[PDB]
Amino acid sequence: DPDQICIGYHANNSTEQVDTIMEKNVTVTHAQDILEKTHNGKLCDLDGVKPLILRDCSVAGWLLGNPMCDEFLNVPEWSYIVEKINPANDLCYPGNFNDYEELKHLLSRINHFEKIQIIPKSSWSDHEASGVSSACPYQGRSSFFRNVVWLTKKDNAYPTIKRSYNNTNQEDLLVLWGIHHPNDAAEQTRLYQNPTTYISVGTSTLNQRLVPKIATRSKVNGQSGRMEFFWTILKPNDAINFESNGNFIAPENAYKIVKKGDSTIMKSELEYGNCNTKCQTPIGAINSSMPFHNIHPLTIGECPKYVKSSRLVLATGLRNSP
Amino acid sequence: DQICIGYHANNSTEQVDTIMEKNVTVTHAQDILEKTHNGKLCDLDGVKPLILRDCSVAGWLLGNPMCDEFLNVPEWSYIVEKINPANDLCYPGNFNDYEELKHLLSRINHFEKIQIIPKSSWSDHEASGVSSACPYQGRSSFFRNVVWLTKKDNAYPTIKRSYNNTNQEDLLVLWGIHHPNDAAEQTRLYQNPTTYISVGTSTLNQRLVPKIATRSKVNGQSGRMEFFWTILKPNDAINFESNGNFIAPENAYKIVKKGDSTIMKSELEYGNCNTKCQTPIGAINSSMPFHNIHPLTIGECPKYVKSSRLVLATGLRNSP
Amino acid sequence: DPDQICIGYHANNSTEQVDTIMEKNVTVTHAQDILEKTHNGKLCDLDGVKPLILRDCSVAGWLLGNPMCDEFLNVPEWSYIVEKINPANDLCYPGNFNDYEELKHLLSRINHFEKIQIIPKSSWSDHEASGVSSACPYQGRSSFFRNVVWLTKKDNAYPTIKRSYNNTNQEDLLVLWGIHHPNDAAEQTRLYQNPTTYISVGTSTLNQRLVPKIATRSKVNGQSGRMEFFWTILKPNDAINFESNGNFIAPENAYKIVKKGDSTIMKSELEYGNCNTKCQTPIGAINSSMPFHNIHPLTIGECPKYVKSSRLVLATGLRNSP
Amino acid sequence: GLFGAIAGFIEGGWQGMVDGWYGYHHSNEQGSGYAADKESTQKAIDGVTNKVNSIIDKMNTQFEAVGREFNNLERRIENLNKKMEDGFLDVWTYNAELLVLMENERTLDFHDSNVKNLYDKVRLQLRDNAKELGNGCFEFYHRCDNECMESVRNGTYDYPQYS
Amino acid sequence: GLFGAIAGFIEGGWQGMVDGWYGYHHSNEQGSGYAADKESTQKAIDGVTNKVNSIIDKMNTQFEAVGREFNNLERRIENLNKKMEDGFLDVWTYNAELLVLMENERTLDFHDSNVKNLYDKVRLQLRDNAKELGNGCFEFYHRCDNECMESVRNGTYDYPQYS
Amino acid sequence: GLFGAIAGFIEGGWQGMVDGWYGYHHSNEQGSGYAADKESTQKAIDGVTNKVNSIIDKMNTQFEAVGREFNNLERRIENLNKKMEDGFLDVWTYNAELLVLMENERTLDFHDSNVKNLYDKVRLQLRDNAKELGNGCFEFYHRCDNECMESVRNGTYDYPQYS
Ligand SMILES: CC(=O)N[C@@H]1[C@@H](O)[C@H](O[C@@H]2O[C@H](CO[C@]3(C(=O)O)C[C@H](O)[C@@H](NC(C)=O)[C@H]([C@H](O)[C@H](O)CO)O3)[C@H](O)[C@H](O)[C@H]2O)[C@@H](CO)O[C@H]1O
Ligand SMILES: CC(=O)N[C@@H]1[C@@H](O)[C@H](O[C@@H]2O[C@H](CO[C@]3(C(=O)O)C[C@H](O)[C@@H](NC(C)=O)[C@H]([C@H](O)[C@H](O)CO)O3)[C@H](O)[C@H](O)[C@H]2O)[C@@H](CO)O[C@H]1O
Ligand SMILES: CC(=O)N[C@@H]1[C@@H](O)[C@H](O[C@@H]2O[C@H](CO[C@]3(C(=O)O)C[C@H](O)[C@@H](NC(C)=O)[C@H]([C@H](O)[C@H](O)CO)O3)[C@H](O)[C@H](O)[C@H]2O)[C@@H](CO)O[C@H]1O
Ligand SMILES: *[C@@H]1O[C@H](CO)[C@@H](O)[C@H](O)[C@H]1NC(C)=O
Ligand SMILES: *[C@@H]1O[C@H](CO)[C@@H](O)[C@H](O)[C@H]1NC(C)=O
Ligand SMILES: *[C@@H]1O[C@H](CO)[C@@H](O)[C@H](O)[C@H]1NC(C)=O
Ligand SMILES: *[C@@H]1O[C@H](CO)[C@@H](O)[C@H](O)[C@H]1NC(C)=O
Ligand SMILES: *[C@@H]1O[C@H](CO)[C@@H](O)[C@H](O)[C@H]1NC(C)=O
Ligand SMILES: *[C@@H]1O[C@H](CO)[C@@H](O)[C@H](O)[C@H]1NC(C)=O
Ligand SMILES: *[C@@H]1O[C@H](CO)[C@@H](O)[C@H](O)[C@H]1NC(C)=O
Ligand SMILES: *[C@@H]1O[C@H](CO)[C@@H](O)[C@H](O)[C@H]1NC(C)=O
Ligand SMILES: *[C@@H]1O[C@H](CO)[C@@H](O)[C@H](O)[C@H]1NC(C)=O
Repeated sequence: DPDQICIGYHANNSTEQVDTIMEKNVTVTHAQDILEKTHNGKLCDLDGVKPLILRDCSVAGWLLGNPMCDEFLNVPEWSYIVEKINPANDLCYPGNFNDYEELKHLLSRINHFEKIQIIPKSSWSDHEASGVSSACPYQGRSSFFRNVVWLTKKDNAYPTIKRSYNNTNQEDLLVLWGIHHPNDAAEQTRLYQNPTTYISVGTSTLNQRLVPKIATRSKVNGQSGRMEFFWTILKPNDAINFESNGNFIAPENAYKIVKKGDSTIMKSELEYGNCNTKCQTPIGAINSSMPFHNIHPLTIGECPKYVKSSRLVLATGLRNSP
Repeated sequence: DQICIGYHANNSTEQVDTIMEKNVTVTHAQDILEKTHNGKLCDLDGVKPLILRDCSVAGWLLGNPMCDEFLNVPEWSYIVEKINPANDLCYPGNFNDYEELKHLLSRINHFEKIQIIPKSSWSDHEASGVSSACPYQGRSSFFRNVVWLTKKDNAYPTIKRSYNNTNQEDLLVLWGIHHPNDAAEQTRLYQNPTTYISVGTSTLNQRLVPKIATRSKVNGQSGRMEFFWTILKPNDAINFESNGNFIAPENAYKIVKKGDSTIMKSELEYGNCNTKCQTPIGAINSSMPFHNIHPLTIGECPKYVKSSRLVLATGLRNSP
Repeated sequence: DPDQICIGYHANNSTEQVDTIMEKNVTVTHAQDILEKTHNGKLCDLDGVKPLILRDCSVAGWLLGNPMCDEFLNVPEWSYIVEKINPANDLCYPGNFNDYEELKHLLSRINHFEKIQIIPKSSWSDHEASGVSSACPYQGRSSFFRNVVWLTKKDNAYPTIKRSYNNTNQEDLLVLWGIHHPNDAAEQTRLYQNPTTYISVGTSTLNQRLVPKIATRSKVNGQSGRMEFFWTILKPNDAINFESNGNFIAPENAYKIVKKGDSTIMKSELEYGNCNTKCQTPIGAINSSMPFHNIHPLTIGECPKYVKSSRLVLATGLRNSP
Repeated sequence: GLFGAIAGFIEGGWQGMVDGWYGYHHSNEQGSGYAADKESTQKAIDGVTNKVNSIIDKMNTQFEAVGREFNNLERRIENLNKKMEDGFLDVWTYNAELLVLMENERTLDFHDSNVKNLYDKVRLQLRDNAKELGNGCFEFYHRCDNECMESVRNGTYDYPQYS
Repeated sequence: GLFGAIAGFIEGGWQGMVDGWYGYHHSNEQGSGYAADKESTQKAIDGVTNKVNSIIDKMNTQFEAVGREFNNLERRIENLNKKMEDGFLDVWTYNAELLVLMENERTLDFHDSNVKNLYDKVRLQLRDNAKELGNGCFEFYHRCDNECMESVRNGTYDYPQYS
Repeated sequence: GLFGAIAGFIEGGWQGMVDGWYGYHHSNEQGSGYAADKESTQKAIDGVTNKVNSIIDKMNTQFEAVGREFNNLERRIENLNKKMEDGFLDVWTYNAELLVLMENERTLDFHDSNVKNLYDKVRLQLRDNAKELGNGCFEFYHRCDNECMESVRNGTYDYPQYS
């Protein structure tokens, strides 16, 4: 019957749980999840810009112009690059790409090339420029890389080559060339006539002299021969000078670096998702206002911070009485 | 009449630290830091380590004659090498990509050494070169697993050999080149003055050329030998061609057990003991979550920290 | 009328603010700043030892003796080394310095060299030993590096050189030499007579055999030729043996490594400050009792700990009432 | 709880108070009901909101892994690169999890504190004019009408008037 | 401590209380003895046990150094490698030591709170029927035999009957 | 604050008390003045001085960046080096900022706790012999002399005398 006043606190039907150091699974009236745990399982445009999806082609295969990669002969601007773990279409003619990983690292800061013809096939009068291999088929006929040219002897003669290119453009130029390593001495003379050869390359900074390596090697894509490729960045107004008396796989096209920016090479088996996002990972895009996520540690865009947690939940309310 | 409220006090002198106060006496505490080890190199969970004693990995693998103890070592848990092993390259020179090779070793528990090119197959070359640099029983000898080919009948015809890895395991193949002191020694040993060694696999495309140079004597010799290695995949083949200076394979190593291993640098030798957790200065038998013995451990170990002391309060402030 | 005793707490005129997790800008009676935010803008001696300020010279220019770097022919003991971002006097004759970054890394552990002669000019009876280039001007005329010598043919002959130096000193010795890469074969015979050449170098550990590279190259500082320099550390009682029949840039002077300790190479545009400190930064010196600072991450000396914080203040006193 | 009020001397919470986190139940002649204490509730909202934002903002300059590639004879630096990136991911993962745990504990004790301080606000006002039941309630000696009840929540209860 | 009980209004601890961390000391016509409050002692052990275990589990994915070797011309990466590994060792050593220091403080305060809360549990039940001594004790006005001594420990003291 | 005293039931601090952090205001027929409590003020200075020292000493071992140079075909390791050093700087910047925020919170609460315990020390000595106003003051039933007031600060208030 007498009047009274009581002090108390809020309870509700919440079953939300949080953890503390001294106690787990504490029921609270309110809690705030701060961990994004879901993704759309797709590769998307990044803030309106489509990526470069290399499909079955490698970076090497793309840049050298493996015939199987004609899809990527003059790609438009990209937001990022996707490459499979082991692309099928790489060096069709076997060998290697020198400092390949350092070249890939450059791409991570590039969004666009304008590929240009710097030395036309038609300009080789005293040499054959039409060399092909069954290792690089195109529509079932032997072919060769599109951006370089396999030079061989003409009328049992390989006169010493001397060609220069001056980068009269305003952009840095990525230039590619290579050397052919034959199987034996008989092959050497059959292709190039001269038994002892070299390729020398010079710019303002590059000072290269390559000598072929004759050796009997195991067949790869039908070939025991190898081709070894090289690259440099030719500055505006610098010139590149090639000299050779054999084994020279010469440039045809080179790439103007027209757009530098943030990019990356993701390894993913996924295909293009016809979709747009602000945060992309190799296994899916993220659309979240959460401050953390646990999707994948490699992301690009405006993203939450990655953590390995299976669960992050902050108490906001108080301990809820059952 | 009177009910009092109070708390446990005891005779404890165990002390703990907090932000605001050091050396706080409490009724109960718990040390969580292992501070002792047994000072020994032990078997890791029943599996003995490979103690290389005075031999280096290089001396072991190439077959330095002072390392004959390790001609066919059993399966190991970890590898122990001294800081500066006396028995390394007996014939002076270097091992190409040596550190990368030792990195692979850290994931290998066992090799099975096999012959891949018998001495008998050298019809047109001498295959018994030796040096006072590689004494066996104080007499001139050579590495056991590679062969020093020299001219025969004042001739060194062009060598051409293949070995196809028909085994099921990856194969570690080793070979070398000899760098002579002068043009006269070149002709004396190999006859031909301008020589090469080409080596090819599915991935390797190597051409080595020797380097005459005037050099300081090491182990009595001014000549050098440079050694190379590759991993030969099942069903791949390796192709050697040479017209001089070739230190050719005799034996190679099947990689028959991959797993967790390491190369510890330690001057200790075998402790005839067993442990679940091993460091280069000794082994740990403990249920503490932390230890400060040494940062490089192998096995099931507490977590390492540089601390000298780590004690959690469990009980309460102990009044005197 | 009735007597009273009250419990209370200190207040004052302090306007000092600190932060907590739940509350920013909390005014407190006492606080302690623990972050140093000021420096003197100068390069100073470190605890009485002056730095080596290379002014417009690079480490390469210094050690090889670019003629514009004569200021540094015999520098005294230093505490740290200061280099500009793009020093004008580097390799006057263009080319490159092999393992340059690894050499600079050794410099970080050295405080003093004593330079010494290892091969006098008087030993070149059968070669010319005064080759110079307009790429290495000094007082408006063609000159050359001071510490190495450009050998060329004499009386239309270049006999094979054999030279040894035994390190009879107690200290390790930094030895430098180079190779000249010419423009064409005509130049090769014009300078050295022998058309096919080499340089062989050996010690107890070194086993080198260099061969020059003709290649057509862009002019840098007027020259299309290049010079490539090498170095090694020669232990006491070991010896180095050079042999060459052309293209050899020979040692004249080498550097005894006389004092080893803590040092570093700072990149800075600042000049000497006529000033002393116990903690130095490429941007200015620090004199402070604060345990932390935010001046620059690269410091040498007795320094506070660097953080990127703009502010760090500990509360010591209590919440101050208005 | 550290401060002994939540699930302590006040045995349980009120589902009837949908209004704020802490507050009052009154019963008198005119009726009965719940009312949130707005000051303490607003204080708690601000502090908790600040805490949540602090935690997010402190992590804002976190480590961000980058894809790097290495060839077959760069295994040592590939392993170095991998353990470095994992190393930081493990550091930041730990920082986030521990911070959340530590602050969850403080947040629950903060609520406990606020409830105890609200109880003491009322106790110190009423003094001898109400009996302290020991369960969070005060039993008045005099009759406290709605205006009198409002004054207790205002912090404007006039003790001289009733003793 | 923060709660003012341990080495506070209760001057010191009891050697006689072997059977628990917190408890009672009664004295009536029948006799006197120490009795440990199981509810609070148990809560304490659970809380403390969970704290220790959590501290261990958070550090259970921590940095593990790996021997890597480098040659004479790989000094930069060798140094990079060494600084990276020392870096993580220092970070994890800091985390470990700091967490122990912070949680040792919270542990001692936890006990203090538990003793304070226990005292109030007794106080709030008794009210007028006992006199607050101030040393952590209550002198009864009405005699309390060994049955009501158990009811106050049980938490089942009927105030109305004694006043 | 957590303990309800500072900016709580004691509404403000005193400019008048220059002599220490916590203390007393008295009023008797002789005169009225300010007296700091030595023991509690000193305890607080020790704990706060230690806290500061502890924070510094835990950060005395910590990452130190080193200038490393790389050439045009070592961009990957250069990048790796950069991210590694930035990585540790960020970790340590976080460690410092966060520890200060957390310890600042605790420092203010520590002061609040100390004020409260001091209020309680006085309260428990007086009991009946003074009136609890609720604002931080104790209105005396009897007349407390200059001597009487000093026994309170000593902690030697003879209660049996005045009742
Ligand atoms: C007459 C003729 O060319 N027939 C073709 C067969 O050669 C071919 O069989 C493959 O032949 C491979 C080697 O031949 C090529 C090649 O790679 O395709 C022929 C190229 O024209 C030649 N290109 C140049 C510029 O010389 C190329 C080159 O000489 C070497 O690669 C240099 O190392 O050699 C090889 O033996 C394969 O194993 C074999 O299958 C068949 C089937 O594709 O088609 C015929 O038209
Ligand atoms: C006559 C004779 O040979 N006597 C022996 C001495 O040779 C030897 O003194 C050492 O001689 C070294 C050079 O000799 C070898 C060697 O390395 O030991 C002899 C090897 O049979 C020869 N092997 C081959 C396959 O050619 C080897 C080889 O030519 C070089 O190593 C290639 O660089 O040369 C050298 O001069 C030492 O300084 C010297 O001590 C003594 C010492 O026990 O024994 C004599 O029987
Ligand atoms: C023309 C001439 O012989 N000497 C003077 C020129 O130096 C100079 O014009 C420059 O000529 C440069 C090439 O000539 C040098 C040089 O680098 O300066 C002349 C050096 O004596 C010679 N040194 C040696 C040891 O042989 C050097 C050397 O052959 C090459 O560097 C090896 O590659 O060549 C170059 O073309 C410059 O572009 C040009 O300006 C003029 C005044 O400028 O006076 C000439 O008398
Ligand atoms: C809790 O109450 C809400 C109504 O506000 C309801 O949506 C929710 O389902 C309830 N939880 C249950 C029934 O478990
Ligand atoms: C609560 O924690 C337990 C173990 O502590 C866990 O197994 C469980 O999944 C958690 N939540 C549940 C059952 O909803
Ligand atoms: C490239 O072209 C311009 C003239 O069009 C010239 O100034 C420049 O020297 C050339 N670069 C080189 C390296 O020859
Ligand atoms: C207590 O700490 C002091 C310094 O704070 C230290 O020297 C000593 O080792 C500790 N206690 C004992 C009993 O040694
Ligand atoms: C090695 O032998 C296998 C089985 O006979 C064969 O199929 C394979 O092609 C050989 N490898 C090479 C590289 O020739
Ligand atoms: C604040 O007070 C101190 C002494 O109590 C005095 O020295 C100082 O000048 C004052 N500052 C201001 C701005 O009033
Ligand atoms: C107080 O904090 C606010 C942001 O909350 C800031 O804008 C203001 O400048 C701070 N006062 C300072 C730094 O004196
Ligand atoms: C260098 O000279 C010293 C001093 O006589 C001698 O002992 C040493 O063998 C020599 N070393 C070489 C490599 O010639
Ligand atoms: C740093 O500053 C103080 C105060 O101006 C000055 O007196 C002292 O000499 C300086 N210390 C050094 C090492 O330069």
